[PDB]
Amino acid sequence: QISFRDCAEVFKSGHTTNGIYTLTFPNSTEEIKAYCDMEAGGGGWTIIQRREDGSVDFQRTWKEYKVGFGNPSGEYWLGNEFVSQLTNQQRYVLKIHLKDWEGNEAYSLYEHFYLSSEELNYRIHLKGLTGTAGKISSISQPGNDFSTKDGDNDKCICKCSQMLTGGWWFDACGPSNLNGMYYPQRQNTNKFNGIKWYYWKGSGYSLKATTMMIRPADFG
Amino acid sequence: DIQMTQSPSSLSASVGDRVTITCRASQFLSSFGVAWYQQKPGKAPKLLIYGASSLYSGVPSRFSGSGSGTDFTLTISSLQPEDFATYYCQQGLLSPLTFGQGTKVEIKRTVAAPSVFIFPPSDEQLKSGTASVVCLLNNFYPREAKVQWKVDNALQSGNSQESVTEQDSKDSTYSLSSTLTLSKADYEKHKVYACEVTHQGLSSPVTKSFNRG
Amino acid sequence: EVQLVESGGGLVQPGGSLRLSCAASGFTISDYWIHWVRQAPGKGLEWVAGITPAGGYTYYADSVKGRFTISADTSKNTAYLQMNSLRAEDTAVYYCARFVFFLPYAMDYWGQGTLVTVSSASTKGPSVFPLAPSSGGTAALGCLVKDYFPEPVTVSWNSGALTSGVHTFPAVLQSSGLYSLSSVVTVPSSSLGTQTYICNVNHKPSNTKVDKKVE
Ligand SMILES: [Ca+2]
Repeated sequence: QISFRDCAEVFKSGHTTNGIYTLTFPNSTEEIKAYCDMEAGGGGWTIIQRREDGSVDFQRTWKEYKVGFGNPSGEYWLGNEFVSQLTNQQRYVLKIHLKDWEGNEAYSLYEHFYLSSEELNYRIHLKGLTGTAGKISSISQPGNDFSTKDGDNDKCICKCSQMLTGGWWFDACGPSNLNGMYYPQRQNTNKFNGIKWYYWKGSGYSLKATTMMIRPADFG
Repeated sequence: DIQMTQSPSSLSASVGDRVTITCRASQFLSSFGVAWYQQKPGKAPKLLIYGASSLYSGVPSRFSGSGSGTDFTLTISSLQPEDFATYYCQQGLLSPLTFGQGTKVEIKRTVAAPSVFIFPPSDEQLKSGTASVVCLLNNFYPREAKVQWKVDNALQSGNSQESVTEQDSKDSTYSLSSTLTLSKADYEKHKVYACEVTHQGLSSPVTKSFNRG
Repeated sequence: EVQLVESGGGLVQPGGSLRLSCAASGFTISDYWIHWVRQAPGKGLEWVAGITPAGGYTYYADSVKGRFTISADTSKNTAYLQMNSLRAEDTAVYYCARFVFFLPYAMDYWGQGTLVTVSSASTKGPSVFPLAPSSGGTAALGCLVKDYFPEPVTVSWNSGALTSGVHTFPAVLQSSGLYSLSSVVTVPSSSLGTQTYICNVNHKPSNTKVDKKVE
């Protein structure tokens, strides 16, 4: 019944199999179910977001984004509270894998990623972008506060979350939204409110699959 | 405070030409927030293109828009004479919502010389102690014209003012009025009142005159 | 039909104040945003202020911050622009516009515009003088609308019956600080005598109406 704060600890303890694991909030006894990727780039990855089929509704409240929703087996959002707790304890990298509808793949990697507390609206902090999914960060820098349909913290006179759909670190509104509307195979182009990552696929292109994952920077 | 840098500031093109106006944002803009407006003289602006590339209802399909990120374009694929206007981009996302500086679209047509006319000051205005002499240059292209006032063959300076009509929205011509302002005393002292016109459509300068005063 | 009607314009002295109104019809202002935009003589369109009537959130251009207040009364379905500490460069045609915040996300309907003049100069009606025809196919004649303030002046020919070949020139500010313009028309030389030519000059700021026959 041993506790692990993340998938790197799950891995280090000898659990090197991909699947769902029970994680423990730091300095707490509260638990959360995350999916662990033990293969990709050496393993130890905690998935904080996954899109793949459009089965889960991402137009959720501040509370649902703070706590988490969906299934760790399929589409889900881990939870802002847990990720902010985890990422403030030690330095994590953020890896983002993307799939278009034409059979291609690309990724973005950040040397440092963390979320501020709920008081600071879970504002994103990102450094050192590498990868094949753009040479400029699709998440706007410096990081914006997080915004939901019931929480306008963007830099837009509009409500980015209501216009683009889902919770995200919208700017005005910024070059990304992996939490936007899922569009199928022939309805994925010229969609302002889709699953967007501008510096890879450009304007209004809605992605087929997305995965956001974290691992301590000192792993390996 | 997003800057919208619009170029060119002005352009002149013929009927049937494809024209493109560019607008560069100082930061990434969501394409849904970019619009193009047309403003004819003394009329309110009119929405042309919304969300960077959508044609607004009531707008002819010769108007189109494209781009994303920081680079947005307005295209007029077949320039019409009624398209004479200033065009503006705007971003309605991040306060303050400052417009581009605008692009003045002028219609290039075949050269047309002005029909010149002179008007001596009225007897009524002479009672008021001021003489206004008016020169009219009618329905000409291009707008650049040179008007010189000669009072008894002496070339005038600093006592005239001119006004140019806005480009005609059908035949693309201009009209110009030149007004020579003299006091009654100064007017009475002279006899030959001349107005000399230099224009592309004229082989040699055209002088229109009268005598009195 | 959607309409926006602005009112409250006119002449004010520098440092003075003026309230503009934007009366909506055919729609509810709380379902949209109301923005004010202006155009100063010979300058580009300038965004001034914006209001979200459902909430009262306000936004302003730096050029007017601290001096202008945008507000709205949802019961009267009207928005306002309270303009204080007015400056000469505030002189412009002010337009209010409906900003749609769902798609199309732009200003689809605009008002007609209201002229605001910021000057210490007094209101003055124009003097109308004839531009008598020359000595032949076609002839030119007109009217000199001299020494008026502020703008505008409207000129028609034969109470609107004569429109073809009419050129009313943009006003020019003279050395005296007063405006002047000419309105001209081209007519057949044969039409002289048999046809009467009267220009109708109206200067609403000084309630001056002048009719003038040209010969
Ligand atoms: Ca906002």
